[PDB]
Amino acid sequence: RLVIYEREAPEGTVKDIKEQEVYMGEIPLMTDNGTFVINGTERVIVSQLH
Amino acid sequence: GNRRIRSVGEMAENQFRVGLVRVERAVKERLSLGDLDTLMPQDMINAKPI
Amino acid sequence: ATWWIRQAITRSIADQARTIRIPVHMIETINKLNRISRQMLQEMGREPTPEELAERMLMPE
Repeated sequence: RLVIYEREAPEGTVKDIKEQEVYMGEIPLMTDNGTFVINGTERVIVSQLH
Repeated sequence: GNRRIRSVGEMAENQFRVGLVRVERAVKERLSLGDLDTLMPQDMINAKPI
Repeated sequence: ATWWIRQAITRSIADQARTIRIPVHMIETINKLNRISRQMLQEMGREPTPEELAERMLMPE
């Protein structure tokens, strides 16, 4: 949602454009068994200890 | 008790976070100049960086 | 001077910012694709095939 407030006025919007679902990247998905496919290659992301 | 266990879901969230921050730089960048009803939440957000 | 200074900067980036030096008409041709592929990318949801922005470009495509 994009809002534009009136110039020098108590916050009221001149117009607001609700841009339906802007696309930002494909996030990889985890398979039924906990692996990922990244380039036709099954990969596992090891949990980390910090 | 002073070592802690992340995993895929947490670490991915941190990476997508860092993805947004670099689209935040670009969002404010464009909002510096923008006209009214012309542009929309699309002309701003770049998916390849995310 | 603002035009004379901003001329020399951008007219220089055209020449000596590239390892393989390209003409300015290529650099503006290129930006056309990047600005188009910012639209085409999200505007579609996948992204443009080499023959999709071929149409949206006047170029021999």
